[PDB]
Amino acid sequence: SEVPQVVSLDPTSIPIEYNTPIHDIKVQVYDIKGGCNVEEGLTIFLVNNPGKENGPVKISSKVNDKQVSEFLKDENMEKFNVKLGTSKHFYMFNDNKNSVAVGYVGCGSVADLSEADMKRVVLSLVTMLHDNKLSKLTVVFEINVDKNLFRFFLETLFYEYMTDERFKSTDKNEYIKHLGVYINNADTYKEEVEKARVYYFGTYYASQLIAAPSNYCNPVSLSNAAVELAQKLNLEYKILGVKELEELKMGAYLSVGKGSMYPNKFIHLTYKSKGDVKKKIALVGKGITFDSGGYNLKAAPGSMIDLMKFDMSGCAAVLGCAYCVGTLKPENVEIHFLSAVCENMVSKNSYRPGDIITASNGKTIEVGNTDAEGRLTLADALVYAEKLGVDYIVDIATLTGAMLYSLGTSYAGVFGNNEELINKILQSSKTSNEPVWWLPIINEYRATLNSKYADINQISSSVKASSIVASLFLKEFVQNTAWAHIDIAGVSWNFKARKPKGFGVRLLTEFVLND
Amino acid sequence: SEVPQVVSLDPTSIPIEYNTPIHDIKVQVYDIKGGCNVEEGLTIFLVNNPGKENGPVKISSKVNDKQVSEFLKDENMEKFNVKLGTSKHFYMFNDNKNSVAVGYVGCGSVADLSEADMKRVVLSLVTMLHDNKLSKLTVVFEINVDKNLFRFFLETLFYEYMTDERFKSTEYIKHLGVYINNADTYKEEVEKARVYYFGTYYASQLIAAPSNYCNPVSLSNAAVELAQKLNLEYKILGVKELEELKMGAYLSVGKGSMYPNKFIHLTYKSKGDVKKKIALVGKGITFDSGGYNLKAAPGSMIDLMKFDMSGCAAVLGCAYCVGTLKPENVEIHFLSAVCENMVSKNSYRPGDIITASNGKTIEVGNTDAEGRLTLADALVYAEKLGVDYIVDIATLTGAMLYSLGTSYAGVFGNNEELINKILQSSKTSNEPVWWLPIINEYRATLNSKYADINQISSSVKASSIVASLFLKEFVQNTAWAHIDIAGVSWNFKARKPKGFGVRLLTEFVLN
Amino acid sequence: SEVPQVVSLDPTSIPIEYNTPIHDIKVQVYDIKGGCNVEEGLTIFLVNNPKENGPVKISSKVNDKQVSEFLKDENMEKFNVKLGTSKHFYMFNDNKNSVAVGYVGCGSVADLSEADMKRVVLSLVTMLHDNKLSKLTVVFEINVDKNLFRFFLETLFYEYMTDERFKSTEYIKHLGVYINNADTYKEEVEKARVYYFGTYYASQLIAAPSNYCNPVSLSNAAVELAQKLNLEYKILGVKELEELKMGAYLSVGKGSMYPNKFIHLTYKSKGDVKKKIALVGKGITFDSGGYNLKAAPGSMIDLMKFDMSGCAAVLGCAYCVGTLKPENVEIHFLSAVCENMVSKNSYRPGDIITASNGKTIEVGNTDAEGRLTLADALVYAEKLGVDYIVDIATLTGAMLYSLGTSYAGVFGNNEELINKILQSSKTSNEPVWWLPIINEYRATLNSKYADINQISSSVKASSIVASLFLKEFVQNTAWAHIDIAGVSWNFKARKPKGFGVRLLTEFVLN
Ligand SMILES: Nc1cccc(C(=O)N[C@@H](C(=O)NO)c2ccc(-n3cccn3)cc2)c1
Ligand SMILES: Nc1cccc(C(=O)N[C@@H](C(=O)NO)c2ccc(-n3cccn3)cc2)c1
Ligand SMILES: Nc1cccc(C(=O)N[C@@H](C(=O)NO)c2ccc(-n3cccn3)cc2)c1
Ligand SMILES: [Zn+2]
Ligand SMILES: [Zn+2]
Ligand SMILES: [Zn+2]
Ligand SMILES: [Zn+2]
Ligand SMILES: [Zn+2]
Ligand SMILES: [Zn+2]
Repeated sequence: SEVPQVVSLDPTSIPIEYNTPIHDIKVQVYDIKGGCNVEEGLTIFLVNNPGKENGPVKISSKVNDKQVSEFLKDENMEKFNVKLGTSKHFYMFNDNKNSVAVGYVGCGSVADLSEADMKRVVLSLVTMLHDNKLSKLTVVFEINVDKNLFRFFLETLFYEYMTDERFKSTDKNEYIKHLGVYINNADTYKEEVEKARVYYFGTYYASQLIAAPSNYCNPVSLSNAAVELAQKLNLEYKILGVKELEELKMGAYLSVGKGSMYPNKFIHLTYKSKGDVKKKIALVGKGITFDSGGYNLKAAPGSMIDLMKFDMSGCAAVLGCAYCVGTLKPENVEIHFLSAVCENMVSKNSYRPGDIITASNGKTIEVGNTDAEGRLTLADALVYAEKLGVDYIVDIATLTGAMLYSLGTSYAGVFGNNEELINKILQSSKTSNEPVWWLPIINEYRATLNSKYADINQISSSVKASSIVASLFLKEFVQNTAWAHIDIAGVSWNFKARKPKGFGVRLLTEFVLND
Repeated sequence: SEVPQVVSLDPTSIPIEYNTPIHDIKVQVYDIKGGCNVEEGLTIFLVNNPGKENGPVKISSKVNDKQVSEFLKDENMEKFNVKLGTSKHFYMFNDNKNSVAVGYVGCGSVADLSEADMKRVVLSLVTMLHDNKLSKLTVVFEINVDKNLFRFFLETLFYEYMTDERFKSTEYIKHLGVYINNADTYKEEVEKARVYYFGTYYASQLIAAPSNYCNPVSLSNAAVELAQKLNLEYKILGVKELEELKMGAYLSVGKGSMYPNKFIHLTYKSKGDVKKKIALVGKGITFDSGGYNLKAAPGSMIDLMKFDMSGCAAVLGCAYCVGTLKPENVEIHFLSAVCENMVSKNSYRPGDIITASNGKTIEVGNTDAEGRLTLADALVYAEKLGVDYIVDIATLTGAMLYSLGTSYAGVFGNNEELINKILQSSKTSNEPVWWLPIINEYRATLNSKYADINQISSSVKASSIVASLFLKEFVQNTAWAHIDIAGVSWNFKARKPKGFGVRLLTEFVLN
Repeated sequence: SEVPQVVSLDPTSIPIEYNTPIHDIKVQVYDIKGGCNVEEGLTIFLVNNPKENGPVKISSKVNDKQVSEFLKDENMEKFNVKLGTSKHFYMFNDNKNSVAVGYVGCGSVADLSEADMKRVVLSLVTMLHDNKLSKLTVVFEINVDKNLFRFFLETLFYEYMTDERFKSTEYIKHLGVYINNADTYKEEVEKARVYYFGTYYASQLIAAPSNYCNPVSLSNAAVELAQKLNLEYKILGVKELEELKMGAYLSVGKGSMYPNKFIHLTYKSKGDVKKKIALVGKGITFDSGGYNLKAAPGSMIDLMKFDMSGCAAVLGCAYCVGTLKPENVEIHFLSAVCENMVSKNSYRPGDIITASNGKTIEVGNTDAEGRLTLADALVYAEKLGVDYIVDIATLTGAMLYSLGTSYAGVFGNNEELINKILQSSKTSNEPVWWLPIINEYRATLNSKYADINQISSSVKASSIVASLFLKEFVQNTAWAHIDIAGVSWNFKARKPKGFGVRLLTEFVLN
């Protein structure tokens, strides 16, 4: 579709980098039991010291170089400790009279690294990659990691190493071309390499969409990006416009976008396996391209209206999952990637606080607050999802700011109507190392959504547990299907690092794959 | 006339039910001095006990049933008391060996029940109707009530009994019996109560109706339909006509709305010599966002602001009653400058200087004080009609909640006699109103440096008075009274409108 | 009796000025008929034009040719009568003596209101403050009744007077009045002087900072005043207050370094008493709001020395009553005085306390301390067996949103008493508007654990809710309540009005 402009300078597409520097890195995996070769670039050892905290550095691996081995001997390394995050640079000449660069990153004293500890290690490693024109990196694992944590290492490395310069003009300014990995039982880890590279881009793709400003990323331009992505992955796609949405009676969703200059666009991507189907899955993401709050404008102190381009993070995660799925191509499964995309703006055309609107399932809704627009969009999307006749419906959304008060910035919350699906989401959490916590849908609060005139209240008057109340509202639009709700309002944006996380991509993909 | 839409799913008319289940209730009034008979349905005795606070229940009236009488002996009822709001249900077999349902509502210990108390009696009575599949209700009055309070009982019964389900997707009684002393005089109050009931309930339907349904176009269409179902003269002034009349203050407010301004002018004329011409003016803001002075502050309650046309709803509800009852020797003008206060590129700005139809220039200090601007141009219009009385009713100021609260509306004005008539009408209609002053000392704070007058005050925080001072500037030589119903229009506890003003304005017109 | 100190530099008494320069002003009142003489000082004509912003015209005959020439229509039409506008010129008279002549515009409306007359006086006083005059002469070319005339003199005296007790690093001696029917107005002159000081005495107490005016020193002041006027007096200390079981009032004062002090002054007539009145004044020397601290924007904690304006008004009334000495009445001047502070000893939000009438009270907001002190004061008052009880208090900030800064609110349980107040408002020219005690709001004060709530959680009609509360503490006596929170302090002029002295005095005398 054509993107409407106010001025000719208004951008008419989202800039997207497909071919990243990371994709050009050749990755080699070796077994430690054959010894380490130390040559060009930077060679880093991941070292810990179990039990003794801040203990001295010891190098276990055999180094196939007499000079370097002498340098890395215990007597020399004892002056350094393994405090998690610590790093050191070494400079020396090898057996062939060439200058080599060696070093280590401390992995603390705990034998089992959490997904957070791993991130801290990688961030230390990225520091060594930044402001250094290296042609090759070599990593030597002298720590115990399982296959999932190893993959997570690579993904995190690839993600943090990458730098988004899509909107830089006058302020720019060499990535490595080779990445060597030494690890015990290397043959058992090689399979994770390309999985990591695929999970990397799915996450980085979502990141680009979330980071892109609302004048670049609007409902028309975003849906366009989905079409382009589907075309590149040979996914079936359907983009529903206003005329189709009207006949489908999506009144709740249509109301939210009334005050926007950009018409509503409902994204429907489908991946179907070439084998007989055993499971049908619907993935629904909240896709508000900008959330101004509507007439309930985000004007209160700490409402953070400048962050509100983030409000399509759920849609981004789902599209990123679409990349991972359409690339890895899982068998015997059919997936629907769905998003009701629109923009919540203030206008003469906007919907009002107090308005009564009718969702596609016939339920009438009294809007008590226009800044609770996400559940309204999701309502019509959930009805759409169930109509597809699937086994699982999973939605992911930056729905409630209360999540920052419940689980904070590290853990997402999962709600649902089916315990087994919840457990499946939680298993996907562990294998993707994207932390999620199970929160209740307390039915005692349901009565507060009883409207005097409408079928149901959008919001509660009394209950301050908005994350739970919102889940109660969504559950009203899934009649008889296993359904889960993931709230990523707290974890989607990395506040200290000033960038998106692309949270949800790897989690949803593990869910699809391990089922 | 055609309602503009953004999407096809947008409503283009206000759903209105005219024939309610309350209209299907056959009402009979008997005199108690002949006996009560029971039989079918539920029979409720309104009882009290003068003197003793929680004194025993004593059924004094004669019951035309040996069984029911034996059950209603003093000794049997002695265990019950008459605490205001107390209710009980009884089961027994009458002389016909048929199961009958009997009970009572406690009417306290005071000989003269108050408006607030009578509503408490009714609500307790309505509770008995909501959870039971009854085909008939019988109410026996063993308390003293005058004709007005009796009518009030019926109105309040009818109002609280009726349930609005216009906006829901996913068994009323058919008979009402009333036993009462001096029944023949109370009989005429019945159909008057039915008329007062709907005028009130018509108003509430409009107010309760959300702002996507009730817009300046649909509301004015509803008024035309009402005018046509009665036979009042009607004319809806459009933007073009309003421009020719130079109603700039009124036109400014609606600038940011997707709905064109509609000025409602209804007229009732008696078929005889007119001795009094009256102009009723209702504030008709279908939705009040506040304009660029957006309602964002804690406690501004923006999601309620569909009620900001309660003044118009009150005026239309009165038009129905007047249209139905057809009073004599009067000519009534039902006026409302309807528009919507929205945020847009076309909206008017704080600081803007606008020109009223009487030529006075106005400096806008706050866009959320928009009611008095539409009223100003409506008052100019009303006085040009050459009337004897101008009365406006409006949800104008939030300060009312801090002055009089949620029960008592405030009345302002430039003529004591007119105020006295409004206060009198407040008594007989049982819609409480308290007289508040227009303090002229505060007028100096409406002096502008550039415009002829300021919209809002600089220093004074008594906005309900300051607003009254602003309104008075647009009535040069006609008795005028102002009724602020911003405090009383919405029943917060019940989460519904009161339809406040309909009965007051009708009592004012009739008498 | 002895005022406690934290440091030796802390004040131990309220400075009071009794003999003011106003008392040194010799006032003569002449009839306009016969013409006006202009010989010394300033002569101001009070002129109107019944049109708007119309020209100035002097109707009165001036027995001086030079001034007459200055006052001819051709000269005066250059000026206008816009309410409060003034001009004055210096010139020589027939005797070649320096005189000053001018006018104050009185607008275009024939009957001046109390607000209008104040703007006129303020324009008059402006000329007084920047001219070294020996004599002011005011010629009334407007119509004023006896009451408005006396009100003119009181307001003139009050605005003219400058309080300088707290300043560290030449009033006129003669006042002349030309007015039609001068004889009927002369008797109002000395009454004005009395009403002025009663108002000024009160203002002196309100303006006095909270470190000067504390529970102890304020009660000490009341005794000093009571002795000068030969009124009997009684100051109740904490021990008495404890034996009287005044828990509501004692609770509020718990966090203060200053012990609670209950002021009880009594005026008795030599003639057989036929009416007994008790006047109750809110006496909070400082109101920080307690643990419910006044910390919200616009809570104006720096004003809160005014929170004893009610007590000041009562004492101001006591001066007038003791001076004019009315007959056949016994008046009781009451005030439960204390301070509302934050401390380890303070009363907390939530506390349930017992008033002297046995009613348990759940404290929902420590800043609503006024009604608690008033509760035990009203209980004390009824025990005196009086016919009328009138309390006057800076009780609710909501008054600023109802009536504003000019009209005080009056509540009550007896229609005749309220009307007597409303009439006193008319004759004292201190504006008061009747407000309703809505019984339908009473149910919000039903405590879950106490007999009654201190405040309402829902209803925002604070003045009415507070009226319902106080109503619970008067069982069988005519009682009226005057909320002067909005009108007590003159914000524009940055000073007290001493509001209520003249109102209550007119109530006692008439
Ligand atoms: N009680 C009540 C009332 C109205 C809105 C909410 C609410 O949860 N609002 C959310 C919203 O705007 N959804 O569209 C909302 C608000 C803030 C964030 N946020 C996340 C990170 C930083 N801020 C996320 C979602 C709740
Ligand atoms: N001084 C000044 C400044 C700006 C607004 C007002 C003012 O009176 N605003 C009113 C308004 O919006 N009129 O259109 C207003 C405000 C609130 C309510 N309210 C009623 C129930 C709950 N709230 C009603 C009317 C006055
Ligand atoms: N419900 C409830 C809660 C908390 C305070 C009040 C209240 O009315 N408080 C009054 C008080 O502090 N009394 O001691 C009070 C009295 C006067 C003002 N005022 C402001 C400016 C001029 N005067 C403000 C508050 C009521
Ligand atoms: Zn929102
Ligand atoms: Zn949102
Ligand atoms: Zn408004
Ligand atoms: Zn309004
Ligand atoms: Zn206080
Ligand atoms: Zn106080």
